[PDB]
Amino acid sequence: APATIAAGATGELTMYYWVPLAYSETDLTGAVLANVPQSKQRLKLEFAN
Amino acid sequence: ALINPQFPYAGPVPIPGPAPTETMPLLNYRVEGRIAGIQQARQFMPFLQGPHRAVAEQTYHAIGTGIQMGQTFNQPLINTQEG
Repeated sequence: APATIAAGATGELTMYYWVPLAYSETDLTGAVLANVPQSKQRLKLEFAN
Repeated sequence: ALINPQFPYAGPVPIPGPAPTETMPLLNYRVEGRIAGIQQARQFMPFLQGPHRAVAEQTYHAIGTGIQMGQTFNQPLINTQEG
């Protein structure tokens, strides 16, 4: 993200988030078994405005 | 441990100690846990169970056909030697 955005300018930003279920790549504590067809998961994202 | 007389090590931590809390209790956990989503019998993979050929042998089919035909030229007659 640009440190500053001057009057009249447009800045571009990139951001990444990892939303964990499992604790880590080797510790599956918290993971979710999703093999039940009719029954969906929901990941709600509320963005800045 | 060394004890040295006359300065002896108190014979205990005595009764002047400050009990700081009664927070000693771990409340037992009571819970009901249900992991029940419909399971479907199948998973898709690229390949499971195959033991792929690293080299094949050479393989073939077979045919023959024809008849017995011929054009011939013979050696001339010769004088017989002996017998």
